[PDB]
Parts: sequence; C-alpha cells; structure tokens
Amino acid sequence: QLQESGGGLVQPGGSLRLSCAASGKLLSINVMGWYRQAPGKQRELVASITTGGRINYADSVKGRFTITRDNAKNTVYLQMDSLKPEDTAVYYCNADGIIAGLYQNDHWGQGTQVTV
Amino acid sequence: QAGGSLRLSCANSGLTFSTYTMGWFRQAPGKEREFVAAIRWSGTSTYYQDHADSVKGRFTISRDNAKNTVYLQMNSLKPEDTAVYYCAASRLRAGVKAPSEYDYWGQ
Amino acid sequence: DLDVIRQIEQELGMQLEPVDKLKWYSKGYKLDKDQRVTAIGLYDCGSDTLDRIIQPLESLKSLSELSLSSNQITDISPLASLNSLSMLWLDRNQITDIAPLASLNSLSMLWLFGNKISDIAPLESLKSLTELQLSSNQITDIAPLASLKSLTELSLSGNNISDIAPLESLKSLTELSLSSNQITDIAPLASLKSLTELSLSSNQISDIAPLESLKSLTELQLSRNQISDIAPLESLKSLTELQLSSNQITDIAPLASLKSLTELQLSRNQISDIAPLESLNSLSKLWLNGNQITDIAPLASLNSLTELELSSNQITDIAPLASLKSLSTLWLSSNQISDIAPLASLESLSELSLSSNQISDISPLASLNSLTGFDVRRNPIKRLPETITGFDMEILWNDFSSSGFITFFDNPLESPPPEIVKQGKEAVRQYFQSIEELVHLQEIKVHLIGDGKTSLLKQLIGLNVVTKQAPNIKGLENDDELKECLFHFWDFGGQEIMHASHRSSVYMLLLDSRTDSNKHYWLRHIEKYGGKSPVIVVMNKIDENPSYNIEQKKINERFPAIENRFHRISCESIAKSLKSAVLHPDSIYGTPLAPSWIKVKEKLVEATTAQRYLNRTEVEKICNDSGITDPGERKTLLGYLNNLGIVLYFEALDLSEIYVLDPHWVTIGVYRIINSSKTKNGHLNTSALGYILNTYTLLEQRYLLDIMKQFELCYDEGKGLFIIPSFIMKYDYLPSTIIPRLMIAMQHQILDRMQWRYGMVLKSQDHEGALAKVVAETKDSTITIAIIIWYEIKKINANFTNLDVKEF
Ligand SMILES: Nc1nc2c(ncn2[C@@H]2O[C@H](COP(=O)(O)OP(=O)(O)OP(O)(O)=S)[C@@H](O)[C@H]2O)c(=O)[nH]1
Repeated sequence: QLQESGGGLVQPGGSLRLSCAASGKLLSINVMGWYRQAPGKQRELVASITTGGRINYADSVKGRFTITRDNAKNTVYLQMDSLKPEDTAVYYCNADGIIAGLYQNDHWGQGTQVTV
Repeated sequence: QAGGSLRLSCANSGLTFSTYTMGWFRQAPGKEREFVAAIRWSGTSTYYQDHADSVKGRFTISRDNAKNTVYLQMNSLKPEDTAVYYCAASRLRAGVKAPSEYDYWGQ
Repeated sequence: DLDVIRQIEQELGMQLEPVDKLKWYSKGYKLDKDQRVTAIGLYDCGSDTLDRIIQPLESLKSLSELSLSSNQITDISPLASLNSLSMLWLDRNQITDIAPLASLNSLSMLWLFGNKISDIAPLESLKSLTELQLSSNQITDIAPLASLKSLTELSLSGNNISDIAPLESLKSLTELSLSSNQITDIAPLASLKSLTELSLSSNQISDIAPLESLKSLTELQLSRNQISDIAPLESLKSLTELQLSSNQITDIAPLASLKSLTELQLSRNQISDIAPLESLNSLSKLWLNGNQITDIAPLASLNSLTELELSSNQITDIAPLASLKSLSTLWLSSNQISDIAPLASLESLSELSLSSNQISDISPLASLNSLTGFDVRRNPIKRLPETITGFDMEILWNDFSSSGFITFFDNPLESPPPEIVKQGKEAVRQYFQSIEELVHLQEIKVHLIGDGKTSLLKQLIGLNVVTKQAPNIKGLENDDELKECLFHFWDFGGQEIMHASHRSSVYMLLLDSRTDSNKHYWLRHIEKYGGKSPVIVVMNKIDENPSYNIEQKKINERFPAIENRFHRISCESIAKSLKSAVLHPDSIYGTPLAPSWIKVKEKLVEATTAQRYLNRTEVEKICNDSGITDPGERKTLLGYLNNLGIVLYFEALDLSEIYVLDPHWVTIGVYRIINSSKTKNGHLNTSALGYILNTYTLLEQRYLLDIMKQFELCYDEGKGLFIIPSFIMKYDYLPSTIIPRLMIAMQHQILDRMQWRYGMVLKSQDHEGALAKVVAETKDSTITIAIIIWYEIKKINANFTNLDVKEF
C-alpha cells in the first residue's frame, strides 16, 4: 500500500510537498506518480517517473510541479509551487509493482486534499 | 452620470457592533471629513439616523443585519457634489451623536 | 568484447556502464577474468531493440544474462541463437508468442509478467529453471510447467487459470502466487511442503481442505473469496501474516490458537465477538472494520497494537480502549459512541475517524496533541471546545477524510456558525476570541402646542401625559426601525393657563386659520423654553378654508428646528415627519448609558409613582444603591429623568421636603388651583383648596401651597388672601406670566384690591405720594404704565434667553 503525507490549505502562489511512501510489500516499482480529482471531474495524470529516469508531465503542470524519487527507499515527492486556484483537488498516488507475487499497473493511495 | 443612482456598500465583520456607529463622510479636496449620514443601528433598531445638507430623498441610508452592511444610495447626484466617501466607526458609549469619536476609519 | 559493447552503445546512443551483478533495471554489462562479456542489461531501450542488436549479441558467445525488461517488444524471434543464456528479463512488453524461447537449453530465471502471453508450450524444454514470473497474462491452462522441475519461485497470478493440477508434479517450490484467477479447488496444493508464502487472493474458494498439510507458511493471503470456516487454520501457528479480508465468517476462535501473528486484516465479515483476540499480544496492526461486533473490552490486552480499524461496527463504549498506549491510527467511525473521554490517555495517536456517531461533546480529546488526523463528520455536535482549535491542523467542511485535517460535515453547529467553521481555523479562533471579549433609552416626549388637540388625539386612537408605543401610533407602525420606542404626549390650551415648566422632546405646533394672527407666540415659546427640540408645524381644519396656506418657507428659515416638516390636513405625512424628527442629534431617543442608570431610573419611577415626592436623602440613597455619587453623574441622571418627563426636578424648589416630583399629580394639582372659578374673580379663599381638589389630602394641600408660592405664581397677602394674577413697552411673544411675577410685590404699591386679572393699580407708600397702574393687553402684546416698576419688570424678564423687547 501507498501512504501519503501532506496536503492542506495554501494561499495562491504558495508551495507544498506531498510525500508518498510505498510499503515493503510493494516489490518491483517501475512507474510511480501523482494523479488528481477535481470536484465533478475525472482522474488525470500529474506526473510519472520510472526506475530508469524518464519523467512524464501532464502538459498542464509543465514547469510548475516537480517529481522526485528515491529508489532505495521507494518514495516519491511532489514539490508544487505557484498553485493556481484550479488545483483545489484531491491528489492520489499511482504505482506499478508486485504485492505477494501479483502485478498490477495501478496501485492507488487514499488521496489527500489540497485547497487554494 | 449626473442625477443618476449609485449604491455603495460598506461591510464590517466581527467587531463591537453594539458599541459602534457607522458614518459616511465625503471629502475629496481635503474637506475636513464632512459628515453625510450616520446610523447607530442595533439589529432591526436604529437610533441616530440623521442626515445633513443634501438630506433625505437625495441621499438614502440603510443598514442590513443579514450580512452586517451599511448601504448608501446616491440619487439625483449633483455633478459639483464630487467627493470620495469613507466609512467611520464610533465606539464611545457616553453621549449620543458623537462626531469626533469616529476614530476607527474604514476601508 | 568491448568493441561489441561500443557497437551496441552507438547503435542505441545509450551509455552502457561497466557494472556488477545484473538487475532487472540494469543498463550496463559485466566482465570476467580475461574481460569477456557475460551479462548485459537493456532496460527501456525502445521497441526496436531486439531486431537491431541480435547480430552483435550472437557475435560474442559468452553472454549468459540478458535484461530486456520494459522494452515494449512484440516479437522475440531473434532470441533464438543466444543459446548461452542463464537469466532472462522480459517484463512489461507486448509479447504474445514465446515460440522462439525453445532453443535456450540453459535458463535458470525467466521474468515475463507484464506481457500478453497466452500459450506456454514453447518453454517445455527449459529443463533447469528455478524462477518463473508469469503474472498478469491471458493464459488459461498450465500443462507445460508440469515437466518443469526444480522450480522454487512461481508467479502464475492474474490469468484465467482454473485447473492447477499439474502444479502437483512441481514439488520444489517456496513461493506460490496464485491469485486474480478463477480457482475453486486447491486439492493439488497438498503434497507441497517447502512453501512459505502463498497468495491465493480473489477467487471462488470456499473449502480450504489441504492447507493443513502445509506447515512452513509465513504469509497467507486469502481475501475477496467465499470462505466461511477457518478451523483448518487453527493447527498452524507459524504465520507472521494471515490476511482474511472480505468474506463471510462468523467465528474467529480458531485464530486464538495463533500467538506469533503480527498483522491481521479482518474486514467486512459477520464476526460477532472478538474475545479470541485476547491472547495475541504481539499484534501490531488490526483491521476489524465493517462488522457486527459490540464489545471492545476483550481487546484491552493487546498493548502492542499500533494500528486499529474498528469503523462501521456496533460499539458504543470506548472505555476499554484506554489501556493501549502505543496506538497511532484509530478508525472507529460509523458507530454509536457517545463520549470520547477514555481516549485522553492515547498520547501516541496520529489519525482518528470518529464520524457518523452520536457524539455531542468533543472536549475530552484535548491532551492528544499528537493527532495528525481527526474526522468527526455526521455527528450531533453542538459546541466546539477550545482544544478543537489547539491542534496542528487546518479545518475543512468537505466530505473527504483527509490526513492532516480537522473535518466536519452535516453537523448542527449552532453556537459556531457553519460558515464561520468552514472559513478556517483562523476564522474559528477570531470568532471564539470575539465571543470571549451599552444599553440605550428609547424614549421621547411630545408636547402638543395649540392656541386641534382632539384632532391629533384621533391619531392616538387626554389632559396631557399619555403613553404610546409604535403599534399604538397609526401610520408609523409599518417601520420596524422604531418598534421599541416610547412616546409621551402632552397637550394643553387656554388663555390664562400658563405652565412654561410643567431638548429630549419633539414639539408639534398646531395652527388654525382664526389663530394664525397669534402664531409668533408659541413658536417663540418653543425657541425660548423647552429645549433645542425638533419642531413640526401642522395646520389643521383645512376643510373650512381649502385655499389658506401659510408661508412655510419664511417661518422654516426663521426657526431652524423646523426643517420643512409641515402638514396641511384636516379632520399621513405626520408619521413621516414624526419619525424624521425623533431620530435627531438635537434630541435623545438613542442615547448610550450604563444599564445601572436604567435600573436606577426604574427604581426612581417605582418610588415616585407612589411617594410622589422624593427626599434628597432618598435620592442619594437610590443613586448610591448603584454606587453613583458624583454630583455631575447624578445631575445628568436626574436631567435625563426630567427632560423626558417621567420624574420632574427643578433647581428653584428650595424645599427639603420634596426633591423630585411626579408630573402625573404635581402638575395637575397646579392645573386645578390655577383655575377653579374662584381664582377667575381674582382671589382664592383662605384654605379652601379641599373644595377645589377632593390621592390628595391636606398634607398634600399645603405641600402644593408651598410649591405654588415657590414657583412665583401667586402671593399669600394676608388673612388667607391670594392674587393669582393670571411707559410704553412692547414685547414679541408677550410672556403669559409676567403680570403674575409683577404682582408678587403686594406689600408694595397698591391702592386697594384693584386688579383686572390683566392689570393692577399701585399706590406708592414711599416718599411723597404717587399713584400708578400697570395693565396688560394680550391682543396687542403690550404693557401700559400709569404715573421701581421698570426695575421689577427687568428683574422678571431677565429669566429669558434673547427675548426681544421694545420700548416707546
Ligand atoms: N366634528 C368635528 N369637530 C371638530 C373638528 N375639528 C375641530 N373640531 C372642534 O373644535 C373644537 C376644539 O378645537 P381645538 O383646536 O382642538 O381647541 P383646543 O385644543 O381644545 O384648545 P387649544 O388651546 O389646546 S388649541 C372641538 O369642540 C371640536 O368639536 C372636526 O374635524 N370634526
């Protein structure tokens, strides 16, 4: 499972650092990243990073959000700056990997509210 | 435009209220903060409710407790009566109709 | 050869690096004694890598490890001539056919999960395999793995596998992943004994018969199934983790035989009692949400717990949860808990879910400073406690359960407004600090000034002094602005009736067409006496002369207390004029004074409505009942009591028996004696005031006698005689009582009882002999002198403020 730390209410133009740690059960992580849900909208990718070092951005938060990863301790950090009020959403963690020998390309977190 | 209408709203939130009277003062060219219309409204009640010069009909004053606001209605506006309006709050509870006690200037 | 490695490097444009023991995400190579390539990793090299590298790959015959994981390849036909391999990574590609994987006689490790394979026949000749990853595929049968011995780790999970019987032929395995499939019978998994981890997740399994045979298992994942009996698991006590999520189970006693279990997810079942979880002291995580359980007391002996999920259960009393101290998460929402006192000792908590319960008081959860999540949605909370804003969290009104947040939804928040609590923590704090952090009078008097009065009494539906409220007045009850306003109406009228003293009032002057000649009189009376009160001039009886209108502009500019408040009605704009006149700075209707002043005023009214005359001692006693003894403060209180006409007070009484006095009797008393048809003749009897009047007695008789001599209205002469006097000198607004004040000198020049009631005759008793007579003419507002007198006239008119006089 993925545990997320962060979120809250930030004034516009502020900053945030959403952390996401994968439990020791999750074994072989290739792609790990961040998604969002706005009220009355659909899930959409924010950022994805791979074990090799390939970054995929949403083309709407390009040059705005930064994704960083530690592979030793399987952790992703979303550093978010200059948060326009269209980002008032609930952010979710996406990962691919193996728990108890089973592989799914979509392991989700609980979600955390970011308000502006 | 000349002789038109203009409703100005001035809102105050979380203050003395009961120990506060709201007065509108018009002074563009350093007119020494001339008194226009004040109101010591307490809920539905209203105590002071007085005007000056242009008087009533010309200038209308009201207060709504639903959103704690005071409304100044400008009608038959004379063009030479060009001035900027400020909100002032009076707090003293000794002597009604206290002009000099409008210390807490508004926005 | 490093030449081959460089060839691959420029073909792919990727910096292959001399590395160590190969991994699935490796992108380099491994050398040997005499620098021979043995292991090569191509991680994410594009979809066209395999068809472009096979010639260099076959060029060197020492390769034994290949990593092409996550390359998204579709054809693996080139992977045929590299017969020297030992390990092959092919994860996460669009591979459908594995037929080329037939000539690789030597292979010990094969990773293929992220693929699209459907037929595993070709890897039937792979003899010495030890690791197979085949999860998340489209396979439906596993025959060919039967010939595959020496397998230790097998992952066939995420497919359409229904038969599993050939796995019986495989007996060397250690980890078996068999999940997200369509499996019903696990009978083959009996002869296995070396297995340690078993993942039999989502499936249609309901009879775990052969698992008793297994004994070395440490991880057992059995969730989203249709199992009901867990007695088979009672024998085995070696499992560090056994997950039994969504299922239909009612008994957990067989679990009580386990003691080394660490994490237990027991969710969405029909388990009734959790007492068997009374001996598992090593439990670190417990998930018991969504069940029909009642009592948590048996869980009061698992002090090693760190995570507790008890949500959506039928628990009401939380008290036998105070023993646990090392708890970090506590989800017990959607329950019937009432008070949260026996949690104040949970110093280590970091996330709470207390929503959808019947909780009213939140105050006890105050010392839990370590909380990083608290969720109390859908509860009947009435008041927000101080400590609710003492937590390191921000506040949200949303329906989402988010960590690091104080959350409310669907709560009857009465004292704190829901808008205030949805604004934020800072707004809650400012609202509460404002909650942590005078009284007006609302009275006025109206004297009707005639020369009519009944016509304005028709608007009331009275010999002065009548009380009314906003509903009483017709035409002014529409405005709720002045709903709680008292109105006092006084009115008189006559020729010789003259009571100047019976702001803080409103005077409606009354006019009639025949009396317009005497109009300056009462207007100047209002200007001089009374106060600076607003004045409303009204002309009545316009029906007899519908063409008469006064020049209201001239009198309005002459009298600055009018400000164009006029009416021309006969028997309404009167209500509008009255309202616009009451709320004036020059009048007192809303005046802020201390509430102690209004208590003192009420006590004074209570004393004066019966006593009718206070003593100075009693006045001071009542004033100091509230501690007020400042002469200025008491003077202002009495002035506000007098100018509003409830309790009168004059500065010229000079009597110690009476300090203040009641207008309801002390003014009507002067009214009776001032005219009783015995004073009309001009002289009042010795002491026949009882014949005049008659609560009134002889003591009050001589009280009022002293009062009327003190008001400078008459003189007692001798033997019980009484005057009641009610060159060319002209006065505008001829004062009505100037002859009563000029006739007080009775023991002075007087001929013999010669008084007109508008004049008098004088006979000088001083040196020599002079005969004098002074007489008044109301119709001309003049005074005549026949021949000290001028000195007395000036001494009497001195009691006026800018009263114009004319001498001729
Ligand atoms: N029927 C009728 N009589 C009227 C009306 N208006 C005035 N009157 C008469 O006028 C008389 C009273 O005159 P009024 O102007 O009230 O003098 P007053 O108030 O008594 O005396 P004052 O010195 O205080 S002004 C009454 O006898 C009344 O009958 C009216 O509208 N209808």
